Amino acid sequence: EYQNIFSQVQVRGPADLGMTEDVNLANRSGVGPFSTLLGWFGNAQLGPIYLGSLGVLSLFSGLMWFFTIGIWFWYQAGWNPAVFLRDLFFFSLEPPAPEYGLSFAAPLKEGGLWLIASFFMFVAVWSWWGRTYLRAQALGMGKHTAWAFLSAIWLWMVLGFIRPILMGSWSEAVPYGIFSHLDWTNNFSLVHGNLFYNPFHGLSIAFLGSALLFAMHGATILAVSRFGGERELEQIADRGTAAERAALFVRWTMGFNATMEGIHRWAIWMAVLVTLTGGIGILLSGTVVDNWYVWGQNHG
Amino acid sequence: DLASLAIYSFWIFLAGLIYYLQTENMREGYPLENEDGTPAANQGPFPLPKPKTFILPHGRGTLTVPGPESEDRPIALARTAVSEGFPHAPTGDPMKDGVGPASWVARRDLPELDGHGHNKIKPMKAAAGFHVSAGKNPIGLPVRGCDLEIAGKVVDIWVDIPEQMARFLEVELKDGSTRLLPMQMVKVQSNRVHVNALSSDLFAGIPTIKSPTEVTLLEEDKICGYVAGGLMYAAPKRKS
Amino acid sequence: ALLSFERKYRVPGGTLVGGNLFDFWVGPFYVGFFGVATFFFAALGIILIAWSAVLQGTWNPQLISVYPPALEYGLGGAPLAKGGLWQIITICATGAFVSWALREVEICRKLGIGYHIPFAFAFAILAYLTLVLFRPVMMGAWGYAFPYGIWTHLDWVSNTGYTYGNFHYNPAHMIAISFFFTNALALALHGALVLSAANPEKGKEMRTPDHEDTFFRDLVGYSIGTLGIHRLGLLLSLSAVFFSALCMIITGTIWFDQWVDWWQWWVKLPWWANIPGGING
Ligand code: BCL
Ligand code: BCL
Ligand code: BCL
Ligand SMILES: CC[C@H]1c2cc3[nH]c4c(c3C)C(=O)[C@H](C(=O)OC)c4c3nc(cc4[nH]c(cc(n2)[C@@H]1C)c(C(C)=O)c4C)[C@@H](C)[C@@H]3CCC(=O)OC/C=C(\C)CCC[C@H](C)CCC[C@H](C)CCCC(C)C
Ligand SMILES: COC(C)(C)C/C=C/C(C)=C/C=C/C(C)=C/C=C/C(C)=C/C=C\C=C(C)\C=C\C=C(/C)CC/C=C(\C)CCC=C(C)C
Ligand SMILES: CCCCCCCCCCCC[N+](C)(C)[O-]
Ligand SMILES: CCCCCCCCCCCC[N+](C)(C)[O-]
Ligand SMILES: CCCCCCCCCCCC[N+](C)(C)[O-]
Ligand SMILES: [Cl-]
Ligand SMILES: [Fe+3]
Repeated sequence: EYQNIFSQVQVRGPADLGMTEDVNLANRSGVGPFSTLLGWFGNAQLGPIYLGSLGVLSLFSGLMWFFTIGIWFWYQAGWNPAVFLRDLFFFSLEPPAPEYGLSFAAPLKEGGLWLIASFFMFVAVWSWWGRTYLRAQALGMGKHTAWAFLSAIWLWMVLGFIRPILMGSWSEAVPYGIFSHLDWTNNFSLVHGNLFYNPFHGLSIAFLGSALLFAMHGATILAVSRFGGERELEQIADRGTAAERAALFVRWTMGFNATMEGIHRWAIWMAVLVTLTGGIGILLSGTVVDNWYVWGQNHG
Repeated sequence: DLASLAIYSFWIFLAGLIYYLQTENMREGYPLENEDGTPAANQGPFPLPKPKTFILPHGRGTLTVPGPESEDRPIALARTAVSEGFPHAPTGDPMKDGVGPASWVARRDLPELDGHGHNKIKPMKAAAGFHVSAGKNPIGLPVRGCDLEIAGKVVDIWVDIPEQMARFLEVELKDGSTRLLPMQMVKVQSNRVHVNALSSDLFAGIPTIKSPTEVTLLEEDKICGYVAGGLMYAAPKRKS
Repeated sequence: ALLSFERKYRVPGGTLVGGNLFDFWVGPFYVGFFGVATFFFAALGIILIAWSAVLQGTWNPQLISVYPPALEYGLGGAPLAKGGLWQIITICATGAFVSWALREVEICRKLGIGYHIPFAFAFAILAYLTLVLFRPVMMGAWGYAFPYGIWTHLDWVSNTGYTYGNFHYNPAHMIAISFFFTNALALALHGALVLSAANPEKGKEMRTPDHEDTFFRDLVGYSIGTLGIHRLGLLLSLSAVFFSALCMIITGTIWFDQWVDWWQWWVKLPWWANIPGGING
């Protein structure tokens, strides 16, 4: 038997500059190299990427965010490399003190730097979001990626922006650090009385769901690649034996049915619902509900 | 309070969503049938959805689903019991007949095309610029059956051009004809290709294609289905 | 009833055990020998779960809980009311799960397809057995296993997690977390990409995989492919669960102090353990 987890032989032809449609071809790189390494798992072609006004704005803005943080990490290190590498996970750029509430008056050394790095992240992410809608629109494709992406943006916006403003201070926001953002998470749950009693946390867990769905789905398309089932779009337009036997495993095992297109509707919604529910759970935490244990005792 | 409102509102949205999701996975294979092909009494709890229509690229028509459903081919089976729920025995050669693990679907007898309207799969001899870039080149290698007997040799690789992957092995049989073997169903080894699913005598049985440079969606199913079916039906001739 | 294309697939054979004896369907469900086993172990388990709920005094499903033996019993058996039922249910639960996976292997053989799905499933059977069998046995007692109850299994997670400080610091937990988060990213993208080609701008003809691969490339400079994305999803989720069982097998067995302190190995490395400044010193 052969399992199809790694390719057996690799073929290569001329680099693929891609479909044109309404794209502005003046914004595509040279094809990068070819990774024979990657070629065993997937495609071996790096590039071309598309970079235009929004792409630079995003990329530039996102490096600015990244550096503002890392600068601070050198200030904390005393500009010593040995220290920098030692305490890397321990450094942290924290939001303004509670005193400064929602103003932008905080000293650079006390969360003025946080506010700068936040602003840059705010530009970079929202730029990148508009990038995903426009890359699809130029190819005539539906904007399912931009809308699904909007779900993760939702949680991030609640965590660092929407809930801080609803609470009345930037200090409620997530810091920029490896171990420090971990402790904010533990802390948050303690203050609101065990997030385990937040019913939106619990659903967001159930959807995180996606491990099961993508385990099953990936397992299946591999199990039916002997009939070229990985070719899902033309199996949608003209059902073949791959789609028929993949429906029947589902149906014979546990009783309900999945179409080739249908299971991707299952897939996009399983995933988007993680962060969609989770954002609601955080948004309500501290704004409406002070103690989730106490809340679960009355349901009101 | 306001959080309790949020959570009932959600569970309602979710119920509507499950219903939506559920009816979307009914666009194929429904309405349910009885074993004799007539429409089953109990069709399940949800109704069929309003038909959506795909527009196939390249002027290849459309597809409205759900649509009328026929197998568009003869099924050589017969009941083994007098009540629903039991297996259906092949009345002929199940691989020759195309039932069971050897089933094929009557797809369009057309090749899948790439986004530029060209055949998606071409023999590498006729796909310019393509070559084996890593791994063992199977061309030249002899092909071996599950009875440990030589059935032919690889004379070409059939390649997906837009996705740049191997899809088939053009195996030259002993009479001079070729067949395609799914790439997913062979083991390329250092001195041979090995096919566990077919014994050597069933290689000439593999369905053949019409145009030597192109393979249609039908021919693809008939070949992949045949090769897969041997896993069950060629078992009387196999060791390990 | 039958799916309109389904009759041609319901041929005899492929069974692992028992030949044509249990080779049949009940409605849409395939039975097999292992269908029967599953239903056996399930029926048994449910019976004992309902029994346990009698000795406990409550029929409310939000309070039924089956608890492992006290730590005092170590690894021996315990009285049904004071730990025996968890011991039996756990045997049945395992029965039902392993029969479920074997039953899927039979379904795979009839259909002529790969065994990727029961293989993937077994990684989840693995995690469960880590929590209820491998970790307890290695720790010397079944009391270290989680209880079968809806909210009481969540109290186990808090108390087990918090025995080691903030569990976040478990290095294997960290990796496991990552694969879980990335799997979801990966799923959201695949789901969106297929559907955005199948359902393009209104009135436009169906996109092709070519459009799919162009989109990813335009967006991030690299596209993993249509086979690759399925290889990647199977791989992300299996690793996620793999490092989960790994983060729990080491906890309480080889590492039993607070997880935050495990990280001192890095800070105390001799070439910098003593440079002043930073956070440490
Ligand atoms: C995985 C690491 C931890 C753990 C930590 C958590 C945390 C933390 C949470 C849950 C949550 C849940 N867990 Mg738990 N849980 C574990 C092990 C298990 C096992 C098991 C190994 O046998 C089971 C059956 C469950 C079951 C459940 C559900 C009560 C709930 C939703 C799960 C879900 O959506 O998954 C994804 C699966 C699907 C979407 C497929 C559908 C699955 C259905 C719903 C299973 C229902 C089980 C039924 C109630 C059990 C009895 C059935 C018997 C026939 C009697 N947990 C271990 C101990 N679990 C969440 C919750 O809301 O709890 C109140 C939650 O927040
Ligand atoms: C001790 C800690 C507490 C606790 C406190 C919290 C808190 C606090 C939160 C969670 C949240 C989550 N918790 Mg909890 N949680 C606990 C116990 C658990 C357990 C468990 C014990 O088994 C589990 C499985 C979970 C599981 C989860 C997830 C379901 C959920 C996060 C969804 C997600 O994908 O976020 C990750 C995804 C994002 C953050 C979105 C990111 C989107 C942006 C745009 C990405 C930008 C990237 C940026 C540009 C960088 C660029 C990088 C390079 C370009 C590559 N919790 C205990 C009780 N948990 C969250 C939630 O939703 O709660 C309801 C949350 O806020
Ligand atoms: C106070 C709580 C602690 C904590 C304490 C723990 C503890 C303690 C554990 C974890 C474990 C996990 N935690 Mg942690 N963790 C915390 C914070 C987090 C956060 C977060 C955002 O902060 C996240 C995302 C996670 C994430 C995770 C995962 C890495 C892992 C859970 C998945 C798993 O094991 O699946 C594995 C899945 C299974 C075991 C389920 C198998 C299902 C079986 C096979 C089939 C069941 C069928 C069912 C009965 C059928 C019924 C349905 C129908 C009736 C037919 N942790 C905080 C700091 N975490 C767990 C782990 O790794 O377990 C090994 C674990 O034990
Ligand atoms: C390994 C990656 C992920 C994965 C994959 C996966 N799951 C799978 C499969 C695969 C590949 C299947 O093919 C199989 C399936 O059929 O899916 C539809 C399955 C499946 N995963 C399931 C559940 C499940 N998977 C989970 C997780 C995961 N599944 C991983 C995250 C979880 C989580 C996250 O906790 C759950 C709850 C089922 C839907 C199904 C297996 C059904 C099954 O085994 O049925 C036989 C058993 C019964 C019908 C009931 C037996 C009852 C017991 C005897 C009594 C109950 C004992 C139990 C311990 C009580 C515990 C209750 C409390 C904890 C609340
Ligand atoms: C030597 O190396 C150099 C210095 C060269 C570069 C290295 C840099 C380093 C070491 C970088 C390290 C970065 C790290 C560790 C980053 C970690 C980030 C984490 C863990 C982030 C987690 C969560 C963040 C959240 C939730 C942020 C949300 C933010 C927003 C929603 C933005 C909202 C915007 C605000 C509040 C301000 C907007 C202002 C206006 C006026 C609109
Ligand atoms: C995973 C991200 C990869 C990005 C790929 C971008 C590579 C483009 C390289 C520029 C090519 C120009 N030149 C002259 C070197 O050929
Ligand atoms: C994130 C993707 C990383 C891909 C890692 C590359 C895996 C190489 C596997 C090689 C095995 C193939 N081989 C040589 C045995 O035939
Ligand atoms: C898109 C499919 C939805 C599948 C639903 C999964 C149900 C899990 C139930 C989680 C229980 C939530 N709650 C409030 C009781 O904690
Ligand atoms: Cl693994
Ligand atoms: Fe898919």
